[PDB]
Amino acid sequence: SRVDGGMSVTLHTDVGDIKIEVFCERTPKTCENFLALCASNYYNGCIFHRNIKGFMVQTGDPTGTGRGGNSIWGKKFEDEYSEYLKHNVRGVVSMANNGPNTNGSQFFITYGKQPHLDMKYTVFGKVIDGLETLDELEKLPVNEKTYRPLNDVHIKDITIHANPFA
Amino acid sequence: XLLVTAGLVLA
Repeated sequence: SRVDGGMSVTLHTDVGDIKIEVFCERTPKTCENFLALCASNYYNGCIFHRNIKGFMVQTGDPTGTGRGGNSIWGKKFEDEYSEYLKHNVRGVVSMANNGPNTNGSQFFITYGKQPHLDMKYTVFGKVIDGLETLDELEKLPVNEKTYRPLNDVHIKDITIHANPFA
Repeated sequence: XLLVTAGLVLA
């Protein structure tokens, strides 16, 4: 009888690595979509187009505008909520959206507790390692009415990790 | 306010 520690990915950014555990047991579709886009190089070259100190940093848009991106299936998909998955700590990873069931590819990472998002945005991950990298991202000189970082900071490429207990 | 949308950014 073996154990499966599940899948996780490491975001290789211009300012460091961020390792994210992906809750594939709870949010299956969100999990497969994230892993698939990650493997297709979809996020390679993506910048964090909106960084709000104390709130969250958002990315996942190839176009870099703020209204781009889509799912591996090429069509927005349903939300996946769980009463045990909440924006209660610094480092939760969730899917941005424009209302119920409009999940595509954009996602964000919280800089702290953000209870008003619970049950409104699908949380599918958590930063397990590389918290340092999050601090660098937060204290980044940004615009002021757009929060667009002054200097572009990208996600160079992504490493997918398999079951740690294989 | 503090929302995470994709396109129409609101307050």
